[PDB]
Order: sequence, then C-alpha cells, then structure tokens
Amino acid sequence: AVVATDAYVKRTNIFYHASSSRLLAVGHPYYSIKKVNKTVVPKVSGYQYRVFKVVLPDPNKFALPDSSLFDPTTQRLVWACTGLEVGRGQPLGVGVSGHPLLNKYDDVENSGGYGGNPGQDNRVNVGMDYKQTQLCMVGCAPPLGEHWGKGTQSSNTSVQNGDCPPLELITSVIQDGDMVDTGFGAMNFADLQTNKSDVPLDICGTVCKYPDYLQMAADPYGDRLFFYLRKEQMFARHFFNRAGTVGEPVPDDLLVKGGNNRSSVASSIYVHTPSGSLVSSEAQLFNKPYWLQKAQGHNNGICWGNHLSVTVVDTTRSTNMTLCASVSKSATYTNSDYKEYMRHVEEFDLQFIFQLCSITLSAEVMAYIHTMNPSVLEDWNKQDPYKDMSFWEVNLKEKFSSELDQFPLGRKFLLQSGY
Amino acid sequence: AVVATDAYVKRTNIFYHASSSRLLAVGHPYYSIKKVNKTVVPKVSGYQYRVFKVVLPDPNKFALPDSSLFDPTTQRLVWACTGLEVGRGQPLGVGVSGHPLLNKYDDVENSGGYGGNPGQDNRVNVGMDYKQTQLCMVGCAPPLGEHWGKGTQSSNTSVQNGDCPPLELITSVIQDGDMVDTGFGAMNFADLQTNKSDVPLDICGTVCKYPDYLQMAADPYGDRLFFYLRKEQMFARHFFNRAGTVGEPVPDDLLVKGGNNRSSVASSIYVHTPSGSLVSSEAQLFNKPYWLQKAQGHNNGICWGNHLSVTVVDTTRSTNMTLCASVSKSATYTNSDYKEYMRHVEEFDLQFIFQLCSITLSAEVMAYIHTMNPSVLEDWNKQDPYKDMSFWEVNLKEKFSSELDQFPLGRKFLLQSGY
Amino acid sequence: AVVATDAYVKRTNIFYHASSSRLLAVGHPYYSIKKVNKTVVPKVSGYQYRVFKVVLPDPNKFALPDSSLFDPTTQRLVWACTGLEVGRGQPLGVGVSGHPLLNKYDDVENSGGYGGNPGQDNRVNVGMDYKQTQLCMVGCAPPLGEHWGKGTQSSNTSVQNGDCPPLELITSVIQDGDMVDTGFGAMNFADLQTNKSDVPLDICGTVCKYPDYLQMAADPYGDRLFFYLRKEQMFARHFFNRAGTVGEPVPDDLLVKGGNNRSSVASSIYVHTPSGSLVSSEAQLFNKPYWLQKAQGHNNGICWGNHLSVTVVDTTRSTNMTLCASVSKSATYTNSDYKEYMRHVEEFDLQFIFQLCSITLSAEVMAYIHTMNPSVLEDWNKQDPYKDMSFWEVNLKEKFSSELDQFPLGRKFLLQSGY
Amino acid sequence: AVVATDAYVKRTNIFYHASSSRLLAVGHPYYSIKKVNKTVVPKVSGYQYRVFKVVLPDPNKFALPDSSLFDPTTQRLVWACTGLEVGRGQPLGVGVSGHPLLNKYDDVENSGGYGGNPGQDNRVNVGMDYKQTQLCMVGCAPPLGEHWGKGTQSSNTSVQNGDCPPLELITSVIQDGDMVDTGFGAMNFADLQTNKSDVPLDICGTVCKYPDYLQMAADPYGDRLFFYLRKEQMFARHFFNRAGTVGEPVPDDLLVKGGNNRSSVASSIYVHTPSGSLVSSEAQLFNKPYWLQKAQGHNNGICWGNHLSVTVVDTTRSTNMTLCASVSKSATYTNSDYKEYMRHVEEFDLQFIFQLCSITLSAEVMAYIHTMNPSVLEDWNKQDPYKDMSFWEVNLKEKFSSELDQFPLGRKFLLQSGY
Repeated sequence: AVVATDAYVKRTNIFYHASSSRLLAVGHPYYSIKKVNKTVVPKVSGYQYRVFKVVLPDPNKFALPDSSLFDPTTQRLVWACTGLEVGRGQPLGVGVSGHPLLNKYDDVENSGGYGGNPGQDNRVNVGMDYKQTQLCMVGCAPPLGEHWGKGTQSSNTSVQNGDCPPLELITSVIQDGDMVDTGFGAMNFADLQTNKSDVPLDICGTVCKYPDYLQMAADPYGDRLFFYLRKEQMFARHFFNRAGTVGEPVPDDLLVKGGNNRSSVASSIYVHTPSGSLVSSEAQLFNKPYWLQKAQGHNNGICWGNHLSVTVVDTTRSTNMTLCASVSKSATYTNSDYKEYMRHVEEFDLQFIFQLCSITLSAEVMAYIHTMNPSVLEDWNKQDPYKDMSFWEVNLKEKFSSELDQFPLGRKFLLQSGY
Repeated sequence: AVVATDAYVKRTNIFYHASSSRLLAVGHPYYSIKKVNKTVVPKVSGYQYRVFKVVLPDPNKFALPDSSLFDPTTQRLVWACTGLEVGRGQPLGVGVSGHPLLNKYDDVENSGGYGGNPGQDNRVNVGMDYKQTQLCMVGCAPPLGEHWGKGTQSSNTSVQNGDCPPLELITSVIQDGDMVDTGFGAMNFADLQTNKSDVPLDICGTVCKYPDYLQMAADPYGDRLFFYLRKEQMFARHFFNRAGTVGEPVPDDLLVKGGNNRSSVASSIYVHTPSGSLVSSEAQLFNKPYWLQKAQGHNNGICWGNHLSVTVVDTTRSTNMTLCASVSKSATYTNSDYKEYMRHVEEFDLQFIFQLCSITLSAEVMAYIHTMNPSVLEDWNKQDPYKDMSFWEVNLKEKFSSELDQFPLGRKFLLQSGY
Repeated sequence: AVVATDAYVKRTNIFYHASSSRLLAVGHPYYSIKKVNKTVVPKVSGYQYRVFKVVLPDPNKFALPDSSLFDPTTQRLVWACTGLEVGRGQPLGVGVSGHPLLNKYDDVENSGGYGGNPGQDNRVNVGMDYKQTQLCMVGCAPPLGEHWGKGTQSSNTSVQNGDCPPLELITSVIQDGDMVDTGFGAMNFADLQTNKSDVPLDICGTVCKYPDYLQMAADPYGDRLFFYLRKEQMFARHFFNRAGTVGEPVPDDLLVKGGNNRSSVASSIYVHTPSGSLVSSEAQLFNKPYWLQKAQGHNNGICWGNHLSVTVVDTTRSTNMTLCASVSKSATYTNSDYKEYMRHVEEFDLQFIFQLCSITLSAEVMAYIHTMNPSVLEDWNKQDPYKDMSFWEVNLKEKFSSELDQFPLGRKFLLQSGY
Repeated sequence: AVVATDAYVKRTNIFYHASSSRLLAVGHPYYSIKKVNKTVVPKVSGYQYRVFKVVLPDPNKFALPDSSLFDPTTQRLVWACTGLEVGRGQPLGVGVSGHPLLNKYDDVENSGGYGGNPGQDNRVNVGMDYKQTQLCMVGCAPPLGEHWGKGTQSSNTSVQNGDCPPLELITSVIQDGDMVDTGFGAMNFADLQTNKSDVPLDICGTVCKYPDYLQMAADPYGDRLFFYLRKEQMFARHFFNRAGTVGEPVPDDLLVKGGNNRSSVASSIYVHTPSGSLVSSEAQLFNKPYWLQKAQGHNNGICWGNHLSVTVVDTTRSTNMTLCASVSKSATYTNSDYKEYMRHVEEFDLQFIFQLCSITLSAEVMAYIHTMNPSVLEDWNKQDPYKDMSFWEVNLKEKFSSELDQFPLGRKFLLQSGY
C-alpha cells in the first residue's frame, strides 16, 4: 500500500527562496530557421509547451548557518515545494497562424449554389487564431501527455494504399517545445495527414499533445503532478470542406440521390476554423502565487532527487510581431524593396519557495522508498533517466536564500503564512 | 539587507488633502500638427501613457498650526501617500486608428481562389480599434517599461541589406506621451518596420512600451511602484497577409509544392486586426479611491524627495471626435466646400491624501538611507535626475489642506478610516 | 468652512409618500414635427435627457394632524429626501438612428483596393444603434453637464475660412430634452460640423452633453447631486472614412509616398459606427428603490426651497416603433399607397418618500445659510432662478400622504426600515 | 385604508399538494390552420402568453379527516398559495419568424452607393429570431398588460387619408394565446400597420402586449400579482429601411440638400432586426420552486374565490420544428415531390402547494371584504366575470392531496420548511 509522504518525511521551519530571474525565448512562430545547415533561429511559438527542469541544490552537502539540526548517520535531507509563482512578461495578445496552401475547398457555412467540382490543387492562403489555453502543473517528474498516432495493423487484409490509417492513443512525456492542442485535436498530423496541407504550418509537421490528466491522477505515488491549473476556451469561427477523394462516401440509405449537377455528392468531410474569444487580465492564471499546502496525491510536494518539473502553457501572450528591413531605400514605394519577417517572444521568471525536510532511514522506510524510487536511495551516498528528452534546464543551485523578506514571493509568503 | 520603511519611519495623525483639479489635454490623435516649424497642436491619443510628476511641498519648511511636534535637530519630515483617486471626465468610447497606406495585401480569413501575385505597392486604407487597456501605478520613482528594439550584430557575417534585424529587449523609463501596446506588440516600429506602413499612423513612427512589472517588482527597495491595477482585453477581428518579399520562405519539408498558379507559394507572413470588446462602466478602474495601506514592497508609500509619480493609461475614453468647417457655404453640396479634422481629448483630476511622517536621523539610519538614496540626505539641509525625460508636471505645493471634510476624497477618507 | 447638514437640521419620525403616477411622452425620435408653424409632435428620443423638476409642498403652511411639534417663531420646516424609485414602463429594446445623407465615404474595416477618388457628394443612407446608457441622479439643484463647443480665437492670424475651429469645454445646466452622448462624443455638432451630415439626424443639429461629475462632486455644498448611478457600455461596429478635404494632411515623415493611383493619399479621417451590446433585465438600473441614507456631500438629501431635481437617462427602452396608414386601400400592392411614420414613447412613474425636518434659526445658523443659499431665508417669511431653462415640471403638492403602507414604495420603506 | 390579509386571515398547519400534470399545446407557430371553415390546427407560438386559470376546490365543502377544526357558523375557509413550480419539458432552443413579403427596402447598416429609388412593391423574404423573454407571475386575478393602439381624434382637422394615426396607451387583460413584445414594441400592428407587411406573420395581424407592472404594483389591494420574475434580453442584428412615402419628411434646417441622384432624400424611416443572444440553462427561470412567504402587496397569496391565475412566458424553448411528407416517393429528387410544414410545441406541468386558512366573519371583517370583493361574500353561502376572456382552464379540484412527501414539490417543501 502507498503511504502519504506526510508519514515518513519530517518537516522543519527552514524556508528558502529561489528564482530563475528573467528567461527569454526568441524565434520564429511557425518553423525554425536553419541556414540550410545548423539551427540558428529556433521555433518559439506561443502555442508551445514550456517544460522547465528546475534543478535544486542537494541539501545533503549544502552549508547551513547551523549544523546541529541532525544525525547525518541515520537521516537524510529533502527539499519540499511550498509555493511558486510563474512570472510572465510581455503584453497580452493573440497569435495568428496560417498556411499558404491550406486544403480548404468550399466554405460550407453559407454557400450559394452547387458549384462545380474541384480539379487538382485548390489549396488557398488561410489564416486564423488558435484555441486559447492556460495551464500549469508542478511535479517531481515530467508530465504525461496524449495524442493520436498511426497505429499498427494486425495480420489483416493488405492495407490498400490510401486506406484510413488505424488510430492509437499514444502516451508520452511532454517535452519542452512540444505543440499544444490548437483546435484540430491532439494528434500527430505529420503521420495522419499525408498532404502536409490540412492544418497551419506550426503544427502540420509535428504532434499536438494534451495532458493525460486521468493517467497522471491515477499515478500510484503521484510524482507526475501534485498541482495543476487548466483554463481553455474556444469557438467555431468558420466552416470548411476539404478537397480530395472521400475515403468513405455517404451511405445510400442516408440520402436521396440528386440528378443533374447534384448527381455528384460533394465532400462531406467538414472542418471548422477554431478561435479563442478575447483574452483579458481577469482570466489571467499566472503572475499569482500558488501555495501548495496539501497535494491531492501522496507526494505532498517532495522534490525527490532535488528535481522539480514545471510545465507551462500560455497563449494569452502569443502576439506574433512582424518586422521588415529595406533593401532599396529609394525607389518610389516598391514592395520588392523590403523583406518581411516573423518573430515571437516569451518572457518568464520562475520563482519558488522551498522547505527543508528530513527522513530518518529506518529499516522500513528504506524498503518503502527502494520500491518507490530506488534512485532516490542510490544517490543518498551516473546517467540521466531522461537524457534523450529536452527540457528548459533551469539551474537554481546558487540561487537559494533564507532571507525571505528580500524577495517578492518571500514577502508574499511571510504575509500569507501569517507569521 | 533591505528593511521595511515601517521600521525607521514614524507615522503621525497629521493627514492632508491635495488635488490637481481639472487637467485637460487637447490635440490630434495620430500625429502632432506643427505649422512646418514649431509644434502647435500636440499629439494627444487615448492610447498614450500619462506619467504625472506630482510635486509636493517639502514639509521641512512648511508652517504648521503646531510646531512642538519634534526636534528639527535630530529628525526630518517626509510625506507618505495614504490614498488617491484618479478623476476622469468625458464619456466612455473607443478610438479609431488607421493608415491610408497600410501594407495589407490579402485577407486570409476567408479568401476564394489563388489570386494573382502582388506587383508594386498594394497598400490600402485600413482602420480599426485597438486593444482596450486600463492601468494605474503609483511610486516615488518613474515607472519602467519594455519594448523590442533593433539590436547590435556581433562580429558576424556582414548583414546583407534586408536581413532580419536582431531583437533586443530594451528597458526604459516610461515617459508621458509614450505609446501603449495596441495589439501589434511592444516594439519600436520606427526601427523594425522600414516601410513605415505596417501599422497605424499613431504608432508606425514611435515605440510601444509595456510596463516591466517583473523588473520593477524585483526592485530591491521598491520605489518604482508600490501599487498597480492592470486590466487589458482584446480579440482578433480580421486576418491579413503582408506584401513584400518573404525573408524566410517556408521550408520544403513542410509543404507539397503545387503546380500551375499554386507553384508560387503566397506570403505566409500573417497578421491580425486587433479589437477591444465593449467598454462598460462595470469594468471601470478609475474614479474610485484606492487606499494603500500595506505596499507589497519595502517602501510603504513614502514619497522620498517630496516626489510622487502617477502613471495612468485609459483607453475607455478614447473617442476621436471629428469636426469640419466650411469654405464655400453656398454651393449645392460639394465635398470640396469643407475641411474635416481630427481631435482627441483627455480630462483628469488627480486627488490624493498624504500623511506626515518623521525620521530620527540616528547613525545607523543615516547609513541605510545613504546607501538607498544618497539624494534624500543631501537634500535634507542642484540638477534634475530626470531633466531630459518628459512628464506632466503637477505642482501641488500650494494645494495641501488639513480640512479633510472639505473635499470628496477627504470625506471618503474619514468615512473609510472609520474615525 | 462648510458644515454637514446633519449638524443644523433636526430630523423627526414624520415620513410621507409621494408619486407623480403615470407620465407619458410621445413623439418623433429624430426631430419635432411642426406643421410649418407651431410645434405639434414633439421630439421624444430614447437618447434624450429627462430632468424632472419635482415640486414639493412647503411644510411651513401644510396642515398636520398634530401642531404642537414646534415653535414657528424660532424654527422652520424642510423636506428631506429619504428614498425614491423611478418607475419605468414599456418593454426593453434598442433604438435605431440614421441619416439619409451621412458623410460616410469608404468602409475601411476591410476594403479591397485603392478605389478611385470621391467627386462631389457621396453621402449614403446609414443606420445604426447608439451607445447604451443608464444613469440617474438626484439633487436640490439642476445637474451640470459638459460638451465641446466652438471656442473664441484670440487676436491671431485671421482664421482663413475652413480652418479647424477652436475647442472649448462648455459647462451648462442639463435640461430636459437634451441629448446624451451617443458614441460620437459630447460636442455641439451643430457648430462643429458644418456639413450637417456627419452624424444621425437626432443629434446632427444639437448638442450632446455629458454629466460633469467631477465638477459637481467638488461642489462646496453639494446640492447638485447627492446620489447617482451610471451604467454605460459600447463597442465599435463599423469603421468609416469621411469625405471632404483633409484639413491637416499626413506628415511626410510618417509615410512613404506611393506612385500611380496610390500617389493620392486617401482620407485618413476615420470614424466608427457605435453600438451597445444587448440590453437585459439583469443590468436594469431603474424599477428598484434607492434609499439615500448618507450622501457623499454635505447636503444629505435636504430639499432646500421645497425643490427636487431628478435626472434620468434610459436607453434600455428606446424601441422606435413604425406605423403606416394607407391612402389607396385597393390597388394591387403599391408602395405609394402608404405613408410610413416614426414614433417613440417613454413611460415614467416617479415615486418618493420624504422626511419632515426642522431648523432652529439661531444667529449662527441664519448666517451660514445666508451665505450658502440666501434664497432659502428670503422665502421663509418673486422670479424663477431657472425660468429660461426647461424641465419636466412634476407637481407633488397635493400628492403627499402619511399612510405609507398604502403605497408600494411605502410598503418597501417600512419593510426596509425594519420598523 | 387597505389592511394586510395577515390581519384577518388565520393560518393553519394544513398543507396540500396539487399538480396539473403534463400539459401539451401543439400547433402552427405563425397562424392557425382552419380548413376554410373551423379551426383545426391552433396557433401555438413560443412567443405567446400562457395564462392558466387554475381552479381549486372550495374548502367550504371539502371532506377533511378532521372536522372539529372550526365553527361553520362564524368562520369560512380559504386557500392560500404557499409555493409553486412551473414544470417545463422539451429542449432549449430559439424560434424563427419571418414574412415572405416584409417591407424591408434597403439595408442601411453598410450600403455602397445611393442606389435608385423604389418603384412599387419591393417586399422581400426576411427571417429572424425574436427577443428572448422569460417571465412568470401569480395572482388571484388575471394580469394586466399594455400596448399601443389607434386612438380617437378629437373635433379636429379632418384626418386626410394617410395621416399618422393617434397613439393611445390601452390597458387590457392579458389572455392566453396573446403575443409577447418581440422587439418591435408592444403595439397593435393590425391597426397601426395597414400594409400588413411591416413585421413577421406571427404578429403582423394581432397585438403585442407588455405586462403593466407599474399599474398592477399600485393595485390598492394587490390581487393582480403578488409575485413575478422577469428576464428579457435582446440586441440589434440588422438595420433596415422601410418602403413607402415618408409621412413626415426630414426638415430643411437639418440637412444640406444634395444635387444629382442625392437630390431625392432616401427613406429615413429606420428599423432593426431584433435578436436574443444565446439561451442557456444558467439563466433558466422555470423548473425551480418558488416559495412565496411575504407578498409585496397586501394579499399574501390568498386565493379569493378559490381561483388562481398563473401567467407564463418562455421563449427559451421556442424551436419551430419542420417536417415534410412525400407525395411522389420515386422520381429522382424533385422538390414538388414534398410538402413542408411548420409545427411548434409547448410542454407544461404546473405544480403547487396550498395552505388552508380561516376567517371569522365579524361585523367589521364582513364590511372590509364587501368593499374589497363583494363576490367573495356572495359566494360563501351565477355568471363568469371573465366569461368572454380566454384562459387555459386548469382544473385542480380532484387533484389535491395532504400526502406531501409523495410529490416532488411536496418533498421540496418539507425540506425547505425545515420541519
């Protein structure tokens, strides 16, 4: 049986403050710009995931003003997350995405008559604004996400080229720079949409993942996430019709065949342009301190291994600025005289407040932990369990301080904690 | 270590009221009108910042009804801000901005077929309403803002004319008459948009700044801002496509080249017309007293140097009235018979309530202060630290009064303070 | 120093109820209809001000059931407003306004290409809905408003015909039948817009005033308004461009001249069609009793001179009904067979609750009052100070009654007053 | 003086439950369908009034389980309404109304140029959604409404055919099946709009009434309504211009005559298409029990005469379903093969909870009542005072029961009443 950390982890009055200070990300909203070689301008979209891997200093080395606090022979130290605040700079705004060649055939919302039939290539320049999403979740382990990917066909009828691919719910570790569901669902467009032209550039070549809350919530121990705030909204702006043969035509029993032009049923493969309504300060999730006092799982904010993963998604600041430089500052206004570009920006400032804890390594405690996270013990005395994955490394080792009243969150803390 | 002002600044029961009374600004919403020489009609936009430099009378001179209150040999007097109310006249409304030659090529929200390709100069007359914004912040030092400016290239490949300029987060002192982010982000359009036609006239030639909250909040002492109320909202009205060569074309791996007309991929440099929903009294920020009782920083409203900076931004009253005078009052309706103009207006009435404080200049106090703000001491016995900057000077020297019940805010005060 | 009425006005337990009962206004929404002589059908718009001059009976004559209550030799009687309720009939709805010849040249929200240039007279039939506004304020003096009018040029360069007129903030007494700001600001269109075609008929020939709250609030005594509820909301529906020469062209430094058609910069004199969102009962201001127990000013509801001014603005019931009568009831449907008309309606029912008060005329009281309102004394023992002004006279002399439980507001009162 | 029923009507602990059970109305939304003779398919619109005449059993006959409760010689029994719940079936939705030949000339919201002039008959097929309205009011007397009807001209200038009719505020008894104000105001379109084509079919031939709250509220006794919940909302969808001669042209002083096409001023008789925003459960009024504990009037829910009138208006369930039957089930899709129809539906279930009361008929009580409602006495020992009027008769005589816990409202009651 799993037990609440509150049962084998002694707490103290030692609190420290830590902040990563200003963090900037600056790139192209839709795709990375590599000079036909290496990546120079990285892809930085507002609809991207931000998974910060916050590294804390190992207290079992740290030099305290006191040292009579315990027996380094029978007990060990651990950092526990007391509260955090995800600072967010830059003004509020929405980000436009599009595709020069979107597979958007006919507008079905309100269309006059049964026009002709599409020939070859009817793609058109389309642009819209994605679904608004604000979310944040802390844990001592990377977050889990879900998306739909191409499955594996069994020993069945040879899949004639063009058959609808098999859907599979894939679970994975949400990494930094991953794409958020934008309104076309959480799926791997790269693999399920061969034409590379069914959704905006910023996602038509990757995967859009969605937090696998239900799975994490059932985590036996609860290291994945012991806190989370989600806020997503969206409505249907326009109604479209795709171009291309209809893999699965409309059944006869469902319609009354028409004559003349109508004799050729139109594409019944509908789609809609998503859109988030307005964004406002009132609904702002971040820039507000969150005090975790009682996790819903068994791990009550214990940063095992001196690690701490903070996932963040914020589209409320997705303005994609545009800038152009001239190349012929003289002719009378000539479009060719200029080069237009796309640049997006992200501004963070992660600040936390941790509390020193101890653990007397009794026979039984040693056992429970070894079954829970053998790593934890093996360290209290190597390779990275997530070396392949990519997270925004945030090193906070030389960033701790017990002078709480010297920092905004610290001040807020003392205040809130009454004493 | 920085200490809370509440530890070395004694408070009293002496309260005074002060108000700047009616303040008017009247000009042209988009640009200043100089008669080809000097500036006559100033630029007064609703989307402009209002940084009032409120000057208070030096209490260490002031003539009180009493004078036994202290020893002018060991202690000094300081004004502390207790509360204020930013009066706002004129009705509610929104302000239209535009550009006769905006670089708005094709509407991408919903466009028919793959039109032709732009030639030279396709600019069109466009008009929209900006992002709604209400904010206010007090401090004993000017506020800090952020915007993106043209950076400095290192000893790298010669920047071929037309290359995308380098972005740099510039920090600066928000001055009166500065531009607020309107939906196209906080950047210096003058420098990043060479064509001078990518955004409305009221901002295509200047900088749009955004409060650098995170930086001010981390102010070691906290003189920048000890109070602030922000409220911004906005949505995407229309989706546009710019004209001009695409500095960074869409990568091959992201699309399936098309033949015929489609063979020439369209501009994938999207943009959107911003818009603030409705404005209503319910969301009104101003015309309401704000009682600062416990600043979040260490400076609890102490107006060091007898100064006080009040920043204000209010677009809820940005109606840009129009007026026309005739030149041929007789002909049968002829457009040429009239000259149309643009005029905007702002109406303020800053009223405050200050509390007299004292400070015994002990050895240690003298030290702390000298490190904090040497100026403060050097005065208690010159050039302006912000002579170059421009603020709306509000002189309140002959405006103080201890007859609280004779003024609206005063009345409100007594009431609120129970006694 | 001004003193609170609560200091020299004794209160009693005598309360009376009074109501004006049903009040109807029925006319034309845009202009009055005079048969080329006298005014028959008056102008009754929803966006009109309603300033009721409520006349009360002079208690210093009134015949009470008791009369031992005081010495008519040393003290006088005064009515104090305890509470009121502005009854409003007719259903909720919005009112359409328009102009057959509005100076609306090109729609700038989204316009294709640089069309040609306007010739002479391009005015078009336009119609929209104004900014929603609900407000109400009581006082013993008429309300003050503000609007922009044509100023007076000093001894300067001869104002060449057509120069932009000089703006002046004019303060005035808001009279019944005045126009409310509708979204084009508070100004005197008659004088600032020579072409008579820049805004709807209901306002293109008059002034739109806005309550001068700030000025009234600073009223030394506070007889102007001791209570007020305001609720206004609005958004930008469409974006227009005016026709007529541009008095102040766009500065060269702000744009890159274009060649060809673009060589002639379009009118940069933008405007927007206002609109109030939906109206709903939830936001209804009226038909709810308001109990004034502690005025924000010094006059706590004392109806000096037995007068009482109640200003009201309510556009939530501005439906402009249409009706047509036939002239050839037989022909096969022929437009000429009918005459269409426009009629608006207003339905009020002002009910109050007053409290008898007394004032011993001591030497000092006599003085204070004589300085405050000499009239008040001169009466306690003539011409109208507002004879020229026009208010909706509401006589309540024969309308008082001490049988509170016999009237809805009375019942509400007893209830609310607990006893 | 009128006295509160609570003074002469003794209450008891006897409570009963009653419900009308399922009530269905099924017909045509716009007009009744009579087979050129008698009415078969009745008109059942969502924007119709529902005035239920709930008949209760006369307790002065009723057979109780007890009978020692009083002296049938000196006192009488009366039913008092304690609480009710208006059950509503069918899903939420809006109802479309229209007119094949609506007098809608030119769209004035945004129209290009000064088009030509209308000839004869320009009516067009128009369709929209009405203003949303939810209301409910109980009383022991039918509700009062108001609408504008054709008045009566005095001994004045012979009303030349076509002159604007005279408006009169007509008060009447709101009957079942009456029309609710839908956005074109409360008036008698049949009489004020001769062309029969100015508003949708469902109202162009009848009257739209609005509750005369103010009048009922002033009811000396208060039998009209001792409870009421109103909730109406609406916004302006489109702006129209009517066709037909302008009875009262625009005054010269208001405009600058134009000179070519413009020389003929267009119709300045504007109108707007109304619309209710979305409907949602959150704003649902019904399907919630209402406990009347203290009426605002003097009659605290005393069902004099064993009658009870319940008025209801609910447009939140106005979906107008469509259905078609074939007539040539074989040909290759041919419109003529089918007949389309219109059918609306209403589902109610009125449930109440009454409380037995008594009244000792003392000399004085007999008097008060005789003056109040002589009928009441004459019965305690004939023709219908509203025989001509039409209400939805709801007989609850055999529907009473003292087994409260056997019914939903009963259960809710016991719960709510704590005991």
